[PDB]
Amino acid sequence: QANMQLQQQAVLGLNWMQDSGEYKALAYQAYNAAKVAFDHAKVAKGKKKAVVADLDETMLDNSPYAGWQVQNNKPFDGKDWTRWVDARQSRAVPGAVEFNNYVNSHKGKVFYVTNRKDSSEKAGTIDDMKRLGFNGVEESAFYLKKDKSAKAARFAEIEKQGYEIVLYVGDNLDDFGNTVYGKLNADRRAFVDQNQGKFGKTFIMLPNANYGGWEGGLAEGYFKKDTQGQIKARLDAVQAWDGK
Amino acid sequence: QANMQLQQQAVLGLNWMQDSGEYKALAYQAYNAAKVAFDHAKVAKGKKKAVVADLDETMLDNSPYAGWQVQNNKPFDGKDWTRWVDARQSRAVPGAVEFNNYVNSHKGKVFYVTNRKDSSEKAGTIDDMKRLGFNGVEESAFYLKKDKSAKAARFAEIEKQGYEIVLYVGDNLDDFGNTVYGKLNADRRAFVDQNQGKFGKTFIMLPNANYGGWEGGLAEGYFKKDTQGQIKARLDAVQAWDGK
Ligand SMILES: [Mg+2]
Ligand SMILES: [Mg+2]
Repeated sequence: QANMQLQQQAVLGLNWMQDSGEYKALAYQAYNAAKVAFDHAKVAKGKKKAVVADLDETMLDNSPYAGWQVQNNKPFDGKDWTRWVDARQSRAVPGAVEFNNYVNSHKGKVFYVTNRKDSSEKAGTIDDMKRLGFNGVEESAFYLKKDKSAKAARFAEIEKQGYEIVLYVGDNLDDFGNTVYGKLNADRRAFVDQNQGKFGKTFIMLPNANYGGWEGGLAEGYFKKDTQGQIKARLDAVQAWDGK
Repeated sequence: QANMQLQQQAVLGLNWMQDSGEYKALAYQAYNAAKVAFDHAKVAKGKKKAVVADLDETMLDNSPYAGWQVQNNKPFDGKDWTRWVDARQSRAVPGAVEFNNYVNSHKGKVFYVTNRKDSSEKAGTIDDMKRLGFNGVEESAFYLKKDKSAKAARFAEIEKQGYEIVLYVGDNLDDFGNTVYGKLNADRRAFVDQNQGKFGKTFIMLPNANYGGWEGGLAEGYFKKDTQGQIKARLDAVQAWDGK
């Protein structure tokens, strides 16, 4: 079964994210850099400091859902995801709560720009964030997904309210704008090169070895491929020594 | 074959490290934070600024060796590794060369504290670093492995020469000292919590989802286990949602 082969390929990275001190250190590193950036951030007169944050694998830890997929040879499925969200068992990414709370209590506002669904996933999301200790989780802080997954229009909506976004936090390049949304990894790496100086300053990265736009970035129409095609795409993407 | 099962479990993380812009951004983020830390670093009178750096998966990219293991269902093997090192095809971790060169040209010195072997792996290592554009790769910059893999004694040797180490760079917690060398992941995460404020300041982290002390940290005597035991240890480490 290709589905088992697909989820087994995620095991080592899942162990790293769930179990390693190294992952935790990377999360602390990101949020420590984020505080410094925020502290230094200069905003135009008349504007207020905004911080834009992704949720999944940035502030909220959904790794147990991935663990359930590994244990049950399951592809990603929307109804399964909703059930996870409603299960209200999300954990916090290390450092995220303290950073969020720091911003909101020091002349800033964190906005949660997230592709959790506004219709069916808002309630579980807000419940979890409250439980985990995130302050300022009132309804208006969230820009949840309606139809589109691209985020720039939501960022623009925030700027319309007289905020200047000083920082973007995420685990996916698409958490920083639309430049490479739906693009292959060559283009995505190019964007990173073009913006090298922004990382750990304006664009704050969290690690995610399990899923993301980089996964779709492995091949044209990757997400339209069947499990075998995705497996083939992954294997074809491997850069290998000739052993000589 | 358990060996195939062992290497297939690394595929998704390998795709992420080799192909994603996200990995590249994390590397730039680390080295950008490192420059800031270095710039701000205050050293006691009479001392010179030292930066201590790991090589493998910190400054040097050995991912093609991992790709060769995946393609050939191979465990890690020392002679295979030496052959890789001598192949002189190492790549540079994004941002590492520029950071190294910045330090060495701004009143500092990068020392390479590495478990590449002083006897058999020095030549390939220095050749690659020269080719990749690292400055200051004279013999005395390297503290390569003799017998012991623990690094603190080498850090101490650097401090004996009248350097103060302002920064440590690595992908493994053991790149920061001996506190959790050979320890399980619970202890390793505890160290990270105890030192939360140092990450992205004094301790600079690079991502490695493929291997490390976190892998040994999955179970008591993990590295003494046969391939199946390591597979079992990995699977047992999975934290999973109950699906309800
Ligand atoms: Mg995310
Ligand atoms: Mg290393």
